[PDB]
Amino acid sequence: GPSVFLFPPKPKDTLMISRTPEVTCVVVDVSHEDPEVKFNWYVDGVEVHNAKTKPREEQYNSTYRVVSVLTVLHQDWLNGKEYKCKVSNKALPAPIEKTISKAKGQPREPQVYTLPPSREEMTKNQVSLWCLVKGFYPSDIAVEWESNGQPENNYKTTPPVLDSDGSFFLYSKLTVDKSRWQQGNVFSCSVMHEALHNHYTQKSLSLS
Amino acid sequence: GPSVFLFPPKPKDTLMISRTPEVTCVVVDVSHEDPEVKFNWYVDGVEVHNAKTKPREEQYNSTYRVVSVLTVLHQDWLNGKEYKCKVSNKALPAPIEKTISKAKGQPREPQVYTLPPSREEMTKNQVSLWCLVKGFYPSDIAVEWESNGQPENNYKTTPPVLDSDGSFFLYSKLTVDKSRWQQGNVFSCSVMHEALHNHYTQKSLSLS
Repeated sequence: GPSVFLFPPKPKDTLMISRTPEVTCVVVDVSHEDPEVKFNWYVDGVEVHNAKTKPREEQYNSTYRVVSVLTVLHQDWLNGKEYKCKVSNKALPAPIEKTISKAKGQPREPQVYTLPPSREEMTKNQVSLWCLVKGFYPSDIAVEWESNGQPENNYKTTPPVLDSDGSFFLYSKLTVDKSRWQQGNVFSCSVMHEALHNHYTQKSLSLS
Repeated sequence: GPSVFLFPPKPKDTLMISRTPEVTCVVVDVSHEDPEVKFNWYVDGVEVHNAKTKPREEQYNSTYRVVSVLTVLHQDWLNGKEYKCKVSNKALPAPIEKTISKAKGQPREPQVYTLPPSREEMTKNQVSLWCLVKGFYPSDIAVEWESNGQPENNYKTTPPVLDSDGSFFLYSKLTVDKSRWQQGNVFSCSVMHEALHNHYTQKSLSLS
C-alpha cells in the first residue's frame, strides 16, 4: 500500500527573509486501480487551505506519485507551529498522518574550523579541504563551499552527529584539482545557522 | 581551551570488506604555550596501541591542530564495540573523553524511489532529479548519483530524518544540464546500507 514522506523546510530557506520556506508532502505507490489522493493540511491542528498540489504523475512502474507543497511563514516556524499532512486514498485502512515542527531547545552557536590537505595527499591529481563544525543546536544547518564567488559543487557534508553535550557536529569535505590549491586560490566554507550573528559565518583557506 | 571531535567510520567503509573503516579523533585550539597532545584509545575499555597519529600542524591562528586515526575491523563494528578517544593536554582541567559505536537495534531495509524533473522546471538551463529513500535503520547510509559509469558530483543529500516508525528517510537531489536529460541519458541513484541484499541497490531514471 501507498507511502508518505513529509519533509521539513530547507535550513537556508527559514534563515533568510528573502526565501520561501515550505513543507513537502509526498505520496508514492498509489495504484492504478484507485489513483485519487486527498491531502488535508493542518497548522497546530487547524486545517489550512493554501497548499499547492501538483498534478499526479504516472511514474515508472504502474503506480502514480503525488506531491503537495505548503508554504510556511518564517515567524510560524520559529514559534514552533506544527505542520500535519493527512493523506487519504481508497486503498488505505485509515488515512496516513505525518507531522513536523521546529526542534525545541536553547539554540547554540556553531564553531567553524578549516583544515588544509595532508602531506601524504600532496602527491595526487586531486586534494581535499575540510570544514569542521560543532557545538551547534538545532541540527538544521547549511554548509557550503565556494571560491572566487563561484560555488564549488564537488563537496560532501556528513549528517549532523549528536555530541555528548546535546549539540551537533559534522564535517564538509571539498575536493579540488591540486593545480588550483597550488596556485594560491582562496577557498571559503560558508555556514548558515540560526545561532550565528546575521545567520551567517565564513572561514577561508589558502596555501602558505 | 582545546576541543575534540570523534567521527564514526564512513558508511561505505564498514559495508565493504575491500575498504578500511576508521575512527578519527580531532583536536583543535591547542595553544602555542603547551602544544603537546596525548591520545589514549580504548576498545570496549581496553587500551589499544595501533592508532596512527599525524604530526601536529600550526594551522591558521596561533594554535595547533592534531589528528589521531584508529582502524576498525568490520566484525568489531558489527558486534557493537565501543571506541573511546581520550585526549590529554596541560591546559586541561581533566582529560577529554569521547565515545562512538554502532547504533543498537533491528536493521531495516531502505525503499528507493526516483523522480523526474517537474513541468515548471523544464524551461531552465538546468534540471533536477530526485532520489527518495525511507524505512531504513540505522541512519548510516551511502547514497550516490552516477551516469554512464561517471560519478555525478553536483548532488546534495539531506541528513537522514527520524520518521514516526523509528526508521529514517532523506532525499538526494541531482542537478544536471537540461541538455543531458533531454538527450535520453540514464541517471542512477546507488544506495548502500547494511539491510540491503549485497549491501547495494540501484534505481535508474531517463526521459520518456
